[PDB]
Amino acid sequence: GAMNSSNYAELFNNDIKLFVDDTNVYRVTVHKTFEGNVATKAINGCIFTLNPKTGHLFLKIIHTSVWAGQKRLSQLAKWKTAEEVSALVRSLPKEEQPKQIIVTRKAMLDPLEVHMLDFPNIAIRPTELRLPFSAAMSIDKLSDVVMKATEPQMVLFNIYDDWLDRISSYTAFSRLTLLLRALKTNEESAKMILLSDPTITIKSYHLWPSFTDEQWITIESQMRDLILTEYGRKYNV
Amino acid sequence: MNTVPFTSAPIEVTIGIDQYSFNVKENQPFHGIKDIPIGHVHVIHFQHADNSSMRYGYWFDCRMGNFYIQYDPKDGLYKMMEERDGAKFENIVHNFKERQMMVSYPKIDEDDTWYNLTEFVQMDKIRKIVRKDENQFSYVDSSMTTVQENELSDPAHSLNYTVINFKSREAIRPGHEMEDFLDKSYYLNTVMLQGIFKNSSNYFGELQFAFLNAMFFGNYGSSLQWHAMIELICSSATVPKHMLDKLDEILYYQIKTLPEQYSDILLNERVWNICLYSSFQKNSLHNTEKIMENKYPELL
Ligand SMILES: COCCCNc1cc(Cl)ncn1
Ligand SMILES: COCCCNc1cc(Cl)ncn1
Repeated sequence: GAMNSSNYAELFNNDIKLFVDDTNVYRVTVHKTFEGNVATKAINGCIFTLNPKTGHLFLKIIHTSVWAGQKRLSQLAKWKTAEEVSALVRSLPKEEQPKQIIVTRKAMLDPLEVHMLDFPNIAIRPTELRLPFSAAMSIDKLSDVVMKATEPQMVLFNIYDDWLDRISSYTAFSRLTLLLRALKTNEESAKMILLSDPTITIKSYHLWPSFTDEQWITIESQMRDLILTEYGRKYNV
Repeated sequence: MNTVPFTSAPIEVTIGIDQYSFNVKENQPFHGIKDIPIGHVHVIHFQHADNSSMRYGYWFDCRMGNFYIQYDPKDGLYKMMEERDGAKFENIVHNFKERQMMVSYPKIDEDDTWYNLTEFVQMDKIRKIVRKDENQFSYVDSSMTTVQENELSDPAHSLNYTVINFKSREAIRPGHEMEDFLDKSYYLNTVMLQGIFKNSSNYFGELQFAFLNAMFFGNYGSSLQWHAMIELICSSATVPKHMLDKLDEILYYQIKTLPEQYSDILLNERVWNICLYSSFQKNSLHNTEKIMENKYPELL
């Protein structure tokens, strides 16, 4: 059924599973028209499909052309997401296909279930966790590939960089969700924390800086503070 | 006008004949029901005084044989039987009516209620849904499950209704996933109407049969079937105009006949609000919407 704090370690067992987040699939800027009405302009988006055990991120870039001439785009976006996830699963060897797909928003359940009727053995599950994957477009290299795309495209990343050489996938996921929660709560501050020091760089084949173990502890503490901070600035506590 | 005679009434029982019902006391001088209209299917149903558990009954058509009711003290129920000896059936029945121990089917001459509830029901089709081929009448009770309930346990004692499942490969064409799920016209018109039922008459017959089993026996799987068949039409953008007009009439008479005190358990709030207020056909069921809003405004 639903995924929550009580069955949290299930994410890191050896049953292949994927999270799917559709928040950034249909993205718009809202603007005034010459006549003083309001219109939207779509911008490129992405499906965020993540194996939490390995860090493999299947980033399907959603080019604005997929919306041309379509109606009810917020509804279509959920079905397009389900279509692309279904296509991804069908593209994988049987032994790489997921046994469960966990959607971050309940509105994705029926679209994905319908697209996956061919796969009765793949469980389609919601979650009660409030995961901060909407902030993926605050990762500069992911945002860059999305905004530069001129056509539909899938790009594979490891969102954990090389962390799994040194830490477990439980700890890597905890770090990732802390980083993304901070970027969602105060993007500028979070990014200043991450890049304030110019002697720690991001390797060409990585998303995050090459922090030592001790530096990650400091970074992690600064993100907790930021989140607690903003929570005061927000509620005046 | 036909007759369903009784051997006797050894146990106290509430007897239903179509939408009518009456009480018979233990060992009361009762020889059955007379003046049953020819031309309609009928249902004779039972609820024992000592165990209101298990409503049960028999669908029958008097044109298809001579039927009588006999209490079985071993199996503990009133059983429908066929008298093949027509002469002997005729011979036994005459004595009871000179003696006046039968209740008369009490049809008001203004009253088309039963016709309106059974317009599309066929006794030979009911035998296809309720499989017991050696009898011309069909037994149904409160506990019988449907084939779809047995997929989600005795097969011989099941209600074989047409399986309807909106998240099924039958309902959804590859490459039209969003289209077919949000507009069920393909599933209604091609899969179900053209493919399984053959015509809307057959579709209405099962829908009417499902409602009556829900109402008369509290049969939960039948209620599920009735609502699924409504929802499949209301969730289709493309429905023949004559089907929508007939569905409105069908549902109007069902809602009209429903006991006021059973509406809570026999009507699915989600389906009716969706059908009347959100669906493609939200503006197409004028008679049903009016009776629903005036009789069960709570549900909505
Ligand atoms: C055991 O009954 C002996 C006759 C069976 N045939 C019947 C019974 C009745 Cl009620 N009415 C007509 N035919
Ligand atoms: C599995 O059912 C498919 C046939 C249903 N057609 C019917 C059912 C009834 Cl009661 N009356 C008329 N037609």
